[PDB]
Amino acid sequence: AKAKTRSSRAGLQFPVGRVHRLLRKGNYAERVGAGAPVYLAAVLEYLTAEILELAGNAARDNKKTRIIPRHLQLAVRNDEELNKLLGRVTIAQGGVLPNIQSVLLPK
Amino acid sequence: AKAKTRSSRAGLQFPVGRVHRLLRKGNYAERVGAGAPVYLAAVLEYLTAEILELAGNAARDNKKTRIIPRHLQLAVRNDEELNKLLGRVTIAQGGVLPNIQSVLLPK
Amino acid sequence: SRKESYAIYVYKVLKQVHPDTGISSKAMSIMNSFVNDVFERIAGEASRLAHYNKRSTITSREIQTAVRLLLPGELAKHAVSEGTKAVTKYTSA
Amino acid sequence: SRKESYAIYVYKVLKQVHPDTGISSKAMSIMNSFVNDVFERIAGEASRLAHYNKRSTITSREIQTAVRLLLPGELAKHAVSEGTKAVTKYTSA
Amino acid sequence: RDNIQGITKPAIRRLARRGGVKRISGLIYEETRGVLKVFLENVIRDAVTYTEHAKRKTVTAMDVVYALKRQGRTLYGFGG
Amino acid sequence: GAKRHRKVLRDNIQGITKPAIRRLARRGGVKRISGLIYEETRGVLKVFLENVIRDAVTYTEHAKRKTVTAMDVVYALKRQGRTLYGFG
Amino acid sequence: RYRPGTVALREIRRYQKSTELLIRKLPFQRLVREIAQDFKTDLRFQSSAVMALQEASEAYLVALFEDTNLCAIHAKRVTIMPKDIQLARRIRGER
Amino acid sequence: KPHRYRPGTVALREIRRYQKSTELLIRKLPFQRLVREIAQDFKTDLRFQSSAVMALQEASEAYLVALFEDTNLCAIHAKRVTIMPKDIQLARRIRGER
DNA sequence: CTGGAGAATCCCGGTGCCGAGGCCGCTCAATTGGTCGTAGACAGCTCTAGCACCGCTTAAACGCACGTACGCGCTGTCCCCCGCGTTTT
Repeated sequence: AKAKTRSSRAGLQFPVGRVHRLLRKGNYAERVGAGAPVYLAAVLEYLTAEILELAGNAARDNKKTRIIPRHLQLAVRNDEELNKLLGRVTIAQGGVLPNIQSVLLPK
Repeated sequence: AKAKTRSSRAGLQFPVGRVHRLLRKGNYAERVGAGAPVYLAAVLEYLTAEILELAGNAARDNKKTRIIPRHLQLAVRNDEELNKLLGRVTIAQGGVLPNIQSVLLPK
Repeated sequence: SRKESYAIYVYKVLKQVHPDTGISSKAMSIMNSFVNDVFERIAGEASRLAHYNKRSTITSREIQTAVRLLLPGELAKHAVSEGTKAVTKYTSA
Repeated sequence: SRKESYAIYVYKVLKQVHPDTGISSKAMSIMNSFVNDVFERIAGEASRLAHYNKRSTITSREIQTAVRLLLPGELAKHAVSEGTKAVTKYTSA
Repeated sequence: RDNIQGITKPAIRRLARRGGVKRISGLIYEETRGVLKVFLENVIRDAVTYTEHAKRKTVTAMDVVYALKRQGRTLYGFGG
Repeated sequence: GAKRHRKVLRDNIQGITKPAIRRLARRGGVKRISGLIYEETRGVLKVFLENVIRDAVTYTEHAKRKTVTAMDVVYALKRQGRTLYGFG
Repeated sequence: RYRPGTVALREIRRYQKSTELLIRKLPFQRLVREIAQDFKTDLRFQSSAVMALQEASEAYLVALFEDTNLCAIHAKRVTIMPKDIQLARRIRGER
Repeated sequence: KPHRYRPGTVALREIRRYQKSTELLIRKLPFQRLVREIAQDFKTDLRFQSSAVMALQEASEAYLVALFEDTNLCAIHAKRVTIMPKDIQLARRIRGER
């Protein structure tokens, strides 16, 4: 026939063949389903875009054209869902959300 | 001929063969060295007694002949290194170490 | 030496969301860093459940439930759809 | 059917330290639960350990090393010797 | 239906006593009642997720153990 | 003379300087600082350090090396449940 | 009459060697089933599961109290207040 | 007369600066020798990677940073504005880290 | 309201530059077409346990009085840490 990538077949972008190998060497089970490498791989696309779209948003708010960890730091930590997700993740060079305590504000 | 259990020929108590099976069904890796089940077992008794005699001492101190979940709590929580190991660990019918802060006491 | 990573696919998705935005390399490494993590956390979680029910093969039933276990709230809700849509698309295709 | 645990091996050891001390079932369940964990905690890392050096077979060294990862200080020094002795006793005969 | 209130004040006060509390406010009781729901709801949500995926309609503690660990509170004593 | 021995007082741990400490605190959002903090901080930071470093070194020998790698310490961080992104 | 603050110490002394539950099971049991109703309908509980739940909950609650008590004491008080909980709830990072 | 700012206005300005800044605040040369100091009590004579040497600081800071803001929470609840070690230790104890 | 006044900050246009990003060969991993063993969900049977309720009695809740101790608002007072300009480091 004609070679057609599974990612194309799912209409996805992430390399499922890579992971099905990786799942295969990942020793998570001695056998592995076929749609599982697929099933995860799309959701993989979801979160990256989800973060990437946020990464784009903050990137615009300082009027830059290229995304940086500070943007990444800001985006996820500005997202309560992502921040709850990545609470045990610390970001390299990401910095901190600017936030001064109310009582430190001068009378 | 007459078989001799592996634990005996190491001078131990725990069934190393079970672990060797559990190791092989535990899919931690495709292959298992020969002395590994032994090594892991050796610690197992150690820690196993290491606490038990602590619980025995507490059971002696509460003047009962039988060791209980409360005994399990007290000795573990009274020894610091174990407590570090067992920090995220809850003992059913375990309870609390007795403690009242100094300033709470009357003068 | 050869080193395989995820940059190109991430680069493709970015141009899906922001077709004009650029990207650094360090942040890309972060993305590579991040993907592998969630890659790992799901899979072992996926593994141990199959262990919990004593099964030997990991399918989407396994994958989806842990995604519900792993992703909180709306992401889990929305991503399951993302998973659900692709799977049917693959089986149909 | 037949489901297996560790209480008997516990109880010999009990009689090795306290030859005349009883133990409640609520306690015995606790030990069965407790021992199962401690197995698991190391068991994973050593498995992980093998992956880290791209090696492909678990040995006692990894267990040895893995124990060094968990157990605190002075206790680690004890068991590692005891781990050292038993295999030496095992390997000698 | 107000089963949260079924956790009485002495039920609250006993716990703080075993917690070592000498003197308690009155607003403490409602604060506790709301928060404890959060502990419970989070667990039971995830707990049943096991039960559903395990294809049962009955809640084993073995699920419960699985979850509480998955939260990070490891527990000994109820099967495994 | 007798100047070859006039400065032997490094004793690294103060190398984390008060200006930095306050600079650190200022990024964190503290407005005013006790003076005993500086020393107390030195304790907290160090006691932090080795525990990983121990664990971080703990890897190294097992793979039979002599040069600590970032990836090595990368795993060192994960074990205590504080993960980092960005060094592969 | 005993002066205020004496029985409490005896109460505190009493319970720390006491070990069994401090929450009524049926008020415990009923609340569990109500809450579980909100995710899926028509469940079925093993007493172990509920009991296992109960051990977690009290074990949960007590530790927070100690944290809260520490908060109260640090404010130079002996009377806990909800903000101490919230300050505590914040620092552990589940807030 | 000299134009001195009211004490604290400078600090709030400082607090602003760093919260937009993202760089390290710890000097590299003092930093790594600290680690090179530390390694001796585990194994003699190792050989450090700068990436590793770098990677230390981020954790080093990020850890201590989160410490600070929690410690800042303390004096506020303790109705202060100046931090005490008793605050610092308190959080670590609340962090369960002693 | 309004700032003398200094100082601080943001914004506007130039500069330099090197890294993000397409281009360019190349190989081995991902895709296709074959087999065969087993996993595992699914009907059938089993039966355990889960639920439902009663009824009764007593601990345990519950709804009150009372009294005082502690929470808190407030105010001088004192001293340690905050701004700053050189002088080291």
